[PDB]
Amino acid sequence: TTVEPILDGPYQPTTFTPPNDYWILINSNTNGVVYESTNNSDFWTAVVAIEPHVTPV
Amino acid sequence: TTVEPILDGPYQPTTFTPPNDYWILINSNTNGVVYESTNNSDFWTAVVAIEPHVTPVDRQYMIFGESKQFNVSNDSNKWKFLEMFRSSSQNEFYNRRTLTSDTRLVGILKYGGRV
Amino acid sequence: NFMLTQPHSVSESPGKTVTISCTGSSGSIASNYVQWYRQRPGSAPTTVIYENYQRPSGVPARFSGSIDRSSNSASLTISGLQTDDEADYYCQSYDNNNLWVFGGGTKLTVLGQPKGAPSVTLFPPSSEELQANKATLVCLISDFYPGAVTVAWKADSSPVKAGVETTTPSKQSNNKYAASSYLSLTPEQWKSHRSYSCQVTHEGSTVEKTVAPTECS
Amino acid sequence: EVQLVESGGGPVQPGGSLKLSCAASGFTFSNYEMYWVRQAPGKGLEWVSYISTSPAITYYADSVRGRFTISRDNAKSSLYLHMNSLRAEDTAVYYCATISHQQFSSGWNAWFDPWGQGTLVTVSGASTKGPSVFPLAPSSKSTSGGTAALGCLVKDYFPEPVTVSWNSGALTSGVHTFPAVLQSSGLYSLSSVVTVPSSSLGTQTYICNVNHKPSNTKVDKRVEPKSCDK
Repeated sequence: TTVEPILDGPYQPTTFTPPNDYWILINSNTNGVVYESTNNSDFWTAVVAIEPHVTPV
Repeated sequence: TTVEPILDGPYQPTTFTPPNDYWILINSNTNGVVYESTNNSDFWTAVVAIEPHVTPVDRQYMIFGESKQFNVSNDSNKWKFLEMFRSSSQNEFYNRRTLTSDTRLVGILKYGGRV
Repeated sequence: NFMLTQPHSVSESPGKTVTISCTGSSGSIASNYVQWYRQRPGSAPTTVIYENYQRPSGVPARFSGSIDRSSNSASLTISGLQTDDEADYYCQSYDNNNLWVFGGGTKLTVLGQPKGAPSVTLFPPSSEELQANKATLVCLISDFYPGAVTVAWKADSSPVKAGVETTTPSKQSNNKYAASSYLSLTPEQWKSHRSYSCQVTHEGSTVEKTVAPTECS
Repeated sequence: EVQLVESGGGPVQPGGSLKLSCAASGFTFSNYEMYWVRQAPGKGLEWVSYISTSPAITYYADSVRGRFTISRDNAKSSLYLHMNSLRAEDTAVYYCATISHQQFSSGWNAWFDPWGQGTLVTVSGASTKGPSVFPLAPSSKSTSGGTAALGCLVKDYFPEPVTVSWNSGALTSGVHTFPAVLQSSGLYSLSSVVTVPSSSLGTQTYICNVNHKPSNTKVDKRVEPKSCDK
């Protein structure tokens, strides 16, 4: 009898289209951009993670 | 009884320092740069793969972050893998030749203090 | 959108390298992927290239493709042209919104033999058809190589859109190509104008024939 | 292997109605889109319909508004098109398919060549009609190099095929008989031409024998040449 892994594994920084009904959780390794979503039609979103206590730049 | 996998796995395009006594083989998925090596001290190297029957053109590549330029060309019906070489930060881009094939593969290794 | 213009025919001598392009009028082919489609008249077509150069398994290494960014085009190179390179080769990709953008049907017919200029014949209305109330004109085009030709009909000062149909060039038993163009006119239309002409373009050079009204039917 | 099956082909009355079906077997067909494209002579294949994971959102092409309609069944794993009452241009082979672009890594090919064979659908209705044979007369304007061309135009006949002969089958050489094409008006037209020596036009008579089997009709017409010489 086999058990599930405690979490589904730290996958790698790829580009793709995740199907629906699935949380995608991400942890950051570098600074700056972590991810971006879009549809190339009417939606373009990105994020940037910034270290605490940074000046407006 | 557990059997070894036939291949070690199609791993992902990451950066690291592979130890010695190990061939690293790479198959290309896109055009342009496939891989680059460097000690960042006295040895920098990269490659670019180009589709067969491409005219002599100067092209731009996001190499080393700061995008650089160099010439490329290929007429033979096989893919062309042009290496670029540098022995110093203050130097020119010694465009070195080569690896031509249709397998669409490249291979590097460390041994005897030699790449 | 950006339409994907094609060379509506092209050829070389089989046995060597050839290239066929597919150029987007506006936009950028570098925006997204492009895929190529070989086709036979017989049963159904097959794909030849996808993702702009990803060769598919099973299909030989004789094919390949690349992208010209500056000129806004994709292109394919074919080496070792087999006897069954005779086909059609469509190209298509996506648009600013994902529906698709397509290219014209690129008729690839590759062959060799000595060159032959076309014979053009223009026939005026027959007596029976005129009695029939049919002015129809016929322009017959024969014995030309390579297999592509263009036909245009003219009313001297007026543009003529209506009533033109042209067949795809066909190989006869002699291994030369033939085609026919017919212009369906009314007797009033025939009487109304000074003359009608048939213009045939082959290998970038144009030949013309003209007909005028006559007393007999 | 992956299999696309389809059905619904045959003659279609313009102003009529029928149904077209395209089911799929070898893949999921829930995370894919599906379209339709009509293929024909050199106008070329073009987009028709668009369904992608049922957002209650779809799209239609230019010549299909209203009179087409689409349906996507995940359960049956098929596309169902209900078709009514369109222009004769719909004579074509309809194709169902979807190209999938998602970055599968190496080690296994998840790639299709995604094309069903398609289904043929012709717009016709073609009650029986006997053919009309029109002369394509030779003349001084039409002659060059010691050869003269003449012919017969077989027009307005239904259904296929027709057999055209010259000199009761004796003269095979130098004949060009076109297959036959369907015009927008809904009638069929073809031409048959022959090449002959310029000297014989005074001495000899040329008769074309047109046979149309469904109507069981045979007609032979003699073309005499006219006196306007070179």
